[PDB]
Amino acid sequence: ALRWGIVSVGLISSDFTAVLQTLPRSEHQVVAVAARDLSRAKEFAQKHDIPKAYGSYEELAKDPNVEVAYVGTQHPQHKAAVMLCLAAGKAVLCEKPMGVNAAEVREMVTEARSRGLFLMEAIWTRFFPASEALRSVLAQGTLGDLRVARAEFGKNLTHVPRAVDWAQAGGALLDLGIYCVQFISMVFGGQKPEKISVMGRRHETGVDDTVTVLLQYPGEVHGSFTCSITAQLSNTASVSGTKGMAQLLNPCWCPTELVVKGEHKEFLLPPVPKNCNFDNGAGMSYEAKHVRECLRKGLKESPVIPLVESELLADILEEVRRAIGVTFPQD
Amino acid sequence: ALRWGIVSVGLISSDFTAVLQTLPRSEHQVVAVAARDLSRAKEFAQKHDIPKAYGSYEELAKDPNVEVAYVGTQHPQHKAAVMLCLAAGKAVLCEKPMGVNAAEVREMVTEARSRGLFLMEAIWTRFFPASEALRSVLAQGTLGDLRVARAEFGKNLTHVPRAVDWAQAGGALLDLGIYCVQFISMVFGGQKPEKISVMGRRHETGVDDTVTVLLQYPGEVHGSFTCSITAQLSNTASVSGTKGMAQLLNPCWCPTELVVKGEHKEFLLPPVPKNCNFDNGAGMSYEAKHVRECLRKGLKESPVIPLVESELLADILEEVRRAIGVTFPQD
Ligand SMILES: CC(=O)c1ccc(O)cc1
Ligand SMILES: CC(=O)c1ccc(O)cc1
Repeated sequence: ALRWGIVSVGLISSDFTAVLQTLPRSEHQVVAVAARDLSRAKEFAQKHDIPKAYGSYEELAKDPNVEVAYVGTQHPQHKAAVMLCLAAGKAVLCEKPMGVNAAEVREMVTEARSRGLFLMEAIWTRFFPASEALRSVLAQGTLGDLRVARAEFGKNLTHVPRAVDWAQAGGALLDLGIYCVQFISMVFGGQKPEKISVMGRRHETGVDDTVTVLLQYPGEVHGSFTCSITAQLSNTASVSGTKGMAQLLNPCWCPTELVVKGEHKEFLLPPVPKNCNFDNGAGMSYEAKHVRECLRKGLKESPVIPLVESELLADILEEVRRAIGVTFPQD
Repeated sequence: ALRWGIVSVGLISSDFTAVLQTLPRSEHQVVAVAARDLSRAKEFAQKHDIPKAYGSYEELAKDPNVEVAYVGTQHPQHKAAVMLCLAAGKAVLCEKPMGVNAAEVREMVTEARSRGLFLMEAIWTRFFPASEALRSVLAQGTLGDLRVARAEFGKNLTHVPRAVDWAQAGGALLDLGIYCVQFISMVFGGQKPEKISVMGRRHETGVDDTVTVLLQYPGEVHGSFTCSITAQLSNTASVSGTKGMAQLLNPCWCPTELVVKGEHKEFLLPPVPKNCNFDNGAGMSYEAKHVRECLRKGLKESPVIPLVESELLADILEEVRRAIGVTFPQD
């Protein structure tokens, strides 16, 4: 079994741990959990049936029983936790966005690379059967030559505390834009944009509110997206070429429906678990299964989200928020 | 009755004439028609029950029986036909886009203004009950403070001859972009953009293929749209603020469905006529009825599409196609 250690005990670690505990037991075991104090960790481990509990991440890094660490901390805390894990020899699945700016990402990627160890950013959307089916449509030429891609993700998240906090690097871009960038990047082969234009505005709590971006891609195709922490959007993503459009329906960040040239196709979520903190949370299984296959083949990264692309996604996102003046201390 | 004269006898003049012939007969009469030769005009007049037929537009301009002229010619032929009508004292409803660049529009607007005569661009979408209801939602503050608007209109139109012809000023912008610009302008009070960014590409026949535009509007809100003559898009338009989204469903350029915060509302088309050349063609009635009310109150323009806005829409569109290098002889 792939032996997992869970770093941090917040909402998203719950969902992930819960998902992992539904997988075949000869395939995945949750073996440890760390929090920033011992009691918060004993409670999670009791609630989630994990044999070992730690009051620091370093102690989990050092557990010779953990093979892969899941880093589910909040945005600014990923980098130091990932590095601890990599130094101690663990493969790492890091929550999104892997880092707060590009230099954090290069620094994690370089460590992983130099230590010969697996690192992946948990852009879970990529492993949903509906996204896979979309990649297959693109590979097959079904839409003809491509022309334009589009993504949207906005909700009123102003009452979701850590969504709007300057000190947690929240904001529309880092919470929701990341899904738009990864989608656009995916449809255009992970290629580097030739040019980016941005418009948006700020929110009163120190983060970004609403941001639209235009990306010029090679070969004369382009994307645009819009994200927001105040305005509801349609929350779909599309790609179109000379023979038609393919579209991931709302919710595009955890999609279960693909529409290709008018034809609908549904891809159901696993049955369990059922009361996840975040919607469609059961879909976290797809990436969990993905990390296991990669490790089993001895890969040091995912071909589906390669480290060199995580770096590009972080370059793009930082260029976007620099265009509208939004800075974090880490820059 | 408002006595109409029909300039040009192509597909769109058919639809319009057909619509006019369904209106209360004490409200509208079609009294003449002109074409570039007498036979093409006698045939249309026979087919459409119009008492008088002309082999030049000048002869229709000069008919003292016509009160308002409908100029349904192709893009490059609007300006000379409108001017003939205005010189001869007729009110004019001119098909979209009124002109091929901004100078054509200013020149028509100036003539209309100096002669004390009604001119309107036939942006028919604006008079659809669903668009009216959308304006009302905006006026009521139902979406909260606004944030962002979005529009799309693309279809494969490469087999529609005049859509892709350099010499008819076709292209994505002038055939479909115009609907996106007018929508975006409508949602933001007809205000002038602070800034525009454009990406797109050309089509092999001398026109534009696929174009996306980002418009910065005052008060820290923005729009984006995408149009295309090769790629199918979702063909919807939306606007969102802090309390939700309103959306005109496909087909957004002649909409019958409005979705506001999840709540659907349908607005049926008039019953007749039924086999129009263009979809939802029956909806041309709304603008026809609009021209009559304006003339009855003695207006020299529409408050719904004022001449000063037609000029701004033409400025925007020309700036957009100049950004990607697409020029017509008239520039
Ligand atoms: C921010 C985000 O990814 C998210 C996802 C699911 C929710 O139910 C609420 C918020
Ligand atoms: C280009 C356009 O406005 C249009 C409208 C309706 C159609 O059925 C086909 C094309």
